[PDB]
Amino acid sequence: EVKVEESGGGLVQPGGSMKLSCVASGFTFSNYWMEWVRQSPEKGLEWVAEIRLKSNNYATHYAESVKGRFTISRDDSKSSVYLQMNNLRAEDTGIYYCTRGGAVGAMDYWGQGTSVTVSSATTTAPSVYPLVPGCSDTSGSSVTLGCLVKGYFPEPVTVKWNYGALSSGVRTVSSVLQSGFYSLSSLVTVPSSTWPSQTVICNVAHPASKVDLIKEPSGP
Amino acid sequence: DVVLTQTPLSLPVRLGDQASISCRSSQSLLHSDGNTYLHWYLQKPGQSPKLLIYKVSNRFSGVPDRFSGSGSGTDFTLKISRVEAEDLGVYFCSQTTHVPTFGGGTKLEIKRADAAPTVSIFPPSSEQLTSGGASVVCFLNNFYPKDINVKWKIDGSERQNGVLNSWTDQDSKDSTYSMSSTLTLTKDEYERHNSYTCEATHKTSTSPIVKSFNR
Ligand SMILES: CO[C@@H]1O[C@H](CO)[C@@H](O)[C@H](O[C@H]2C[C@H](O[C@@H]3O[C@@H](C)[C@H](O)[C@@H](O)[C@H]3O)[C@@H](O)[C@H](C)O2)[C@H]1NC(C)=O
Repeated sequence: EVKVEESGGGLVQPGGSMKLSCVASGFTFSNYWMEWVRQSPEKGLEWVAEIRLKSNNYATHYAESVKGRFTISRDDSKSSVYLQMNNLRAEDTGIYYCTRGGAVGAMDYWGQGTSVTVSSATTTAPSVYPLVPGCSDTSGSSVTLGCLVKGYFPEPVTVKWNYGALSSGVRTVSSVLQSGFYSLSSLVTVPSSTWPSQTVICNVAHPASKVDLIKEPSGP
Repeated sequence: DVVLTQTPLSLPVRLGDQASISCRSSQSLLHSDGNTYLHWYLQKPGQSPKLLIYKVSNRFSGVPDRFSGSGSGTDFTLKISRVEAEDLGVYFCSQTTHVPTFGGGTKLEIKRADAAPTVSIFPPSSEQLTSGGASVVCFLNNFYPKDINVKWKIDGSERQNGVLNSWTDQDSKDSTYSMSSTLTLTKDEYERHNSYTCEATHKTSTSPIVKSFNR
């Protein structure tokens, strides 16, 4: 019932700025300290900052590496907490999580996280091609369809089928960076009857370019 | 800072079995107030980390009694009895006695029964041709172990360059893997040939699983 949701990620240049937001619900927000933790493939999980309570005069504490560049703040009325980031560096690249300072002594509830990429390379929305049967005989769980997502930057890209309604047997390999771009594939398996009679589409989202791409695989 | 080193780095375990993750810190985590703030978290593929154990041994809400933790000086341990599919992911240890720090993480993999792959080959979509390249995809679905080799043959001849292989994380349900091999050619290279074949060799067989199409 406790809910925490961050937003505001994307691609930034060095040394630019960026602000993240976190909205909590399901608990008396004002009674808890709030935290920001980031995860990068170079340094793993790293605590960034914390901001305490009203009675504490909203005392804040930052990790040595972001001290003087990042500012954390809260707004108890709207159950939100923000993270202002300035003079960003490549090292600041990673997924940023908003977490609650639990009464039990640990960060108990985390949000889904929002990704941040600090780079001098620009954003490129993905290209999506259909992976279709390839005209063959039914011998592999009954028909397999997919969406090939190529040439995008930065990461991540999320893929869903039938807007999420279709979630059984969905397979999405991890992205691979080559020639300066990422690409991945997402495939789903469905009964050779429920297709093409029925509609199957893939939903490819790319936060950095704020695009949602909907493609329906037809027999063609 | 306080460094937290976890071992092992990767942990293969059979369903229903027992797994054990350790966490060692560079200094004592005993706080002046007498508590030790060492915690454990589980992060499943795609999901954010979830708290399992707080203050060395207290289980968080909804955390089954299968997860138990202990401590002794600078050494801490997380134990998972009766391991089950849903348990896959990365487990992290963290401390909040001093400036909060986290360990490197331990990926828990489900050691399950071998499963032979199902191969599907998708010729390039005409929609890709104007990009200047063509991608033929060979999808190997629901197999285990993870290791697999895909070979590509263009008109009988083996083609090694232009290939990109990538895997999925282990599936929460049946604990299998899927992987796709993508052969990318220049548009004209693709049209100067007619047979495209990918052969997959997995532990589950001697003879290559072959799939191919002709234009
Ligand atoms: C250096 O001391 C530590 O500073 C960190 C950064 O500001 C804090 O996150 C960290 O606090 C711990 C414990 C805290 O839990 C509350 O306070 C403790 C003292 C109580 O025992 C507990 O019941 C709670 O009221 C928790 O919310 C955070 C995330 O971690 C702090 N260490 C300590 C030991 O206070």
